[PDB]
Amino acid sequence: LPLLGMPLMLLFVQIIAIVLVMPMQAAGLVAPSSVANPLIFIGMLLAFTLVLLVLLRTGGRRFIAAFIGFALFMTFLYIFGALSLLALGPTTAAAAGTLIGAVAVTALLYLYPEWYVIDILGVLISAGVASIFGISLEPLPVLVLLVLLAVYDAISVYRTKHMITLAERGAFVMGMGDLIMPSILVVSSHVFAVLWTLSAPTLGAMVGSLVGLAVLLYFVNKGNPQAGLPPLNGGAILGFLVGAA
Amino acid sequence: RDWLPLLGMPLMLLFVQIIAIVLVMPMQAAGLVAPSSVANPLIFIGMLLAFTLVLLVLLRTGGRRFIAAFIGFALFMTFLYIFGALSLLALGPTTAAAAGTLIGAVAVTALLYLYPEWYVIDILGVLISAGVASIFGISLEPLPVLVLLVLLAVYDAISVYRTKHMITLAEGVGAFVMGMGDLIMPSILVVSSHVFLSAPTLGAMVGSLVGLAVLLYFVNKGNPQAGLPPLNGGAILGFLVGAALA
Amino acid sequence: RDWLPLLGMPLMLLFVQIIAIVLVMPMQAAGLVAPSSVANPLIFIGMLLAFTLVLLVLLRTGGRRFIAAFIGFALFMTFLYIFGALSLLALGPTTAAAAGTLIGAVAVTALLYLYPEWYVIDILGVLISAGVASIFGISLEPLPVLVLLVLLAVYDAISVYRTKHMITLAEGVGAFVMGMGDLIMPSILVVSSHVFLSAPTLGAMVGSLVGLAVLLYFVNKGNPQAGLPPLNGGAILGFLVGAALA
Amino acid sequence: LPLLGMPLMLLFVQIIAIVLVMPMQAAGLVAPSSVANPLIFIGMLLAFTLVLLVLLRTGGRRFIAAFIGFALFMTFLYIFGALSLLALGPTTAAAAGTLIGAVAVTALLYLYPEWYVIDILGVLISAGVASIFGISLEPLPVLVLLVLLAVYDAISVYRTKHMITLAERGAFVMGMGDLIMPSILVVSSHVFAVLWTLSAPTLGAMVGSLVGLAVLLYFVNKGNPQAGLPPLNGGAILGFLVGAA
Repeated sequence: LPLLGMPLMLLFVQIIAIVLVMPMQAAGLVAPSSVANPLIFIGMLLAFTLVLLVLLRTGGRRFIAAFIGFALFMTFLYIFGALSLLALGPTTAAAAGTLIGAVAVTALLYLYPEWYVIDILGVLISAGVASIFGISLEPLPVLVLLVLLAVYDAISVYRTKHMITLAERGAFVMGMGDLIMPSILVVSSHVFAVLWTLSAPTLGAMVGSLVGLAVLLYFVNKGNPQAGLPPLNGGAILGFLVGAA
Repeated sequence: RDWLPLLGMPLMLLFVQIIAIVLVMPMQAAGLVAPSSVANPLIFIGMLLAFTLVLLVLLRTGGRRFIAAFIGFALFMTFLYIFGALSLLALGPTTAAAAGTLIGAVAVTALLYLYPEWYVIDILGVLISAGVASIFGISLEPLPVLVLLVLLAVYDAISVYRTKHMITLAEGVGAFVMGMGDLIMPSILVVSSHVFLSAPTLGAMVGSLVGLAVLLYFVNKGNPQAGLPPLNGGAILGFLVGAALA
Repeated sequence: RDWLPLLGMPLMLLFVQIIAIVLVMPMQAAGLVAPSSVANPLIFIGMLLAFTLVLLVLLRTGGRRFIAAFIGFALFMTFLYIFGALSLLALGPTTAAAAGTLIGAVAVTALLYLYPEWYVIDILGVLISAGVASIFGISLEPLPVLVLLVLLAVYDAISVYRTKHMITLAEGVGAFVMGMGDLIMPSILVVSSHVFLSAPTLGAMVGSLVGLAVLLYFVNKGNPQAGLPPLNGGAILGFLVGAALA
Repeated sequence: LPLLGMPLMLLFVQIIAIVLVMPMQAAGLVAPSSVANPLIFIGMLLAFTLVLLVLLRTGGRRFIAAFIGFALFMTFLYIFGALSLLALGPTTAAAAGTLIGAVAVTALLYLYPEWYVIDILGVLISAGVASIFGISLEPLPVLVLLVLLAVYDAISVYRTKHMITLAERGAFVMGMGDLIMPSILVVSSHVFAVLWTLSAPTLGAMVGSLVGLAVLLYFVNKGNPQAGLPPLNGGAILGFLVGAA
């Protein structure tokens, strides 16, 4: 049954990312087109992580536990807050309305969950990040970013596999990350000029990603071999280009 | 009866609040502070996280008395601001006032480092705590402070419930900083209310004492509880009671 | 005779210099650089120290392939600048040129990470090295570069003499980075001279080759020596010889 | 014989600090009077050190060895360079003249010395730092700074002594530091209005410091007890106030 579950997880993240697209540009503002944007993005990720880890190596018993709780709280503030209070909206008790909401959620997220809860929250966050970057510019810096990241993945995969043929948390993090990646082409192609059953080529990307994840879960059950991202990234790319022509 | 024992902490509460008010006065005679935005609590919290990160990287990189040095200096400075504020409202801009506070803070900090009388420690803890309380209380207004309080309280209860459950799991299924610090927390709401003999914000002070009562009650019972929600929740209770008055 | 063996390194020298010139050209068609101040070598050195500190804190915080990732990315980017500069002078501002270089750099970096042919490694090392050489050589003028060179050489000889003496004491009384890097150093002086078929700065190139000759001579002898002072001192020798010409 | 040696070391550092005072304000510029200046100074030292150590804990085999070699080279650049080339002066081959000089010295300093050499170089550096801060403002922020630092020292000394009564490089660094401290009152009181045998009260401070060091070396040979700085700092202070009245 979860065999549909994780594709469900994708579909939902994409959907909520689109639903968030409208209220998100009521401010938004992260990063023109510019293909240098993916590079700035990558470097931002590497330095962010490098810092976060040096925070672990300098922490992180109650520190980075809390630190993460806080970052989580902020991003959840933006999710509930900016995206729902402006969608009401806007101001006053609604803003307050969402604070209570986000404090509730992070409190809920912290302590111990129950199966569906973590998945749900992850879906929310994921849709958030997806929406943000997808909005933060167009389907071509995004195309290059995707193919870059994916190619990195496949290479590190083959490499660390070939590095074998001799002789917990980060999983959920990385999971969310792949959940996020194609959604960026879906939002960022919704920010593009057709509009059948609400934006035809973004649909194309979306289905292409759903089949991508299908193929991935298949090879995943075939045994070991799966170059992580290049299925969903590149396949969502194929679906997008298929839905644009 | 059970008076003299363990009343010293509600004593310390009242005292810190009082000295926080009395410090509300002189601290504006040279500004300080740091916009009644609800983002202010967030900036507060994050900056606090930076404060701890600094303190920890400082400790792990110690520093046998380098750590003692770094904190001794931090102390010296915060006492400079305390005393400074005192004389600068007192004798005002005069050289003998300022020099008075420098000599004062040198005296006090030196005393604390020279193995004092350690009833003294509680007293100084009260001074410092009242100081911080005054600063942030003078800084921006209730509703942000209210948010800050409720937030922090929630964090606390999460933390306690977590490590306690981690006790109930692991079978088969420096403290003064935290002390005087939580002594500070609701008092900051006590200040940021008289800043917006006293008002109807006595209410917050008594409610905070009653929170502390519930706290030292449960603490003097077997099988402990969370901390903040009695003190904050009770100070908030009293404060909101001090609204239904006027 | 002893031709084909260990000529590949002077080969690599000449090649890197050549490709550094050929890169001198296109890199100004979009600027880059970074004032013929003698403080520039100092800024260079300090920034280099920051570069290493970053690389090390990155390694010790590794990062099994995170480190591989971080450097893979750095590589990818520097290759983007290389290729970029190429097509952007070639086909110019066109989309097919830029996309050409992105695809190019993806191809190259992917190749290098996929366990290539590792004669390939030397070739790419030559590309990169020529790149850096070109950048700083295009950046500011000789006398600062001269200072930089002599400085670095002095540091080197101190370091070698130190650890060698530490060998002679302790009884009873990734290398490619450093390699191609020192391959780079005098070449930067070769660029920053044609930037101020070639000039009388051929002289610096040959003198650098003769330095390398002395180097691979002593290295192929028992009981090693310092490194930089032959390459830099010899490139400088040839360069100053290329002044007594014109 | 070194019984005079280390006082000699002091006298020399003070002298060269004064000799450097003139060419030093040909630019200079570190830190108005302002008694907040000592505090800024202290905090600067604590954060500087904290960083330097985190540089060790993140280094420091060839790194901080070199890093120090560099910092040393720069400060020696300023010493030879700014103080001698302007004292010639100024510009052209003189500036070059001192570069060769400083590269020589740090090169000389690195590798292995010979007794007198390290002392000499230390004296130079010390005079440099002394001159700089002494110039960088007046004898009253300096007075407070001195008495503060000294009182800290005596307290940490008593404390870590009382922490006993139960049951290499940094030495030279700290040595230089105490060599430095009173010289700051001598320079910074030379930047003050009398002028007998060239500034009478700064002489007063200088001798008061020489007797301070005398008393210190005496108690040092008495056995263990010496509250480090409060002899030379506070005693140079007494000498200054004696020479000013």
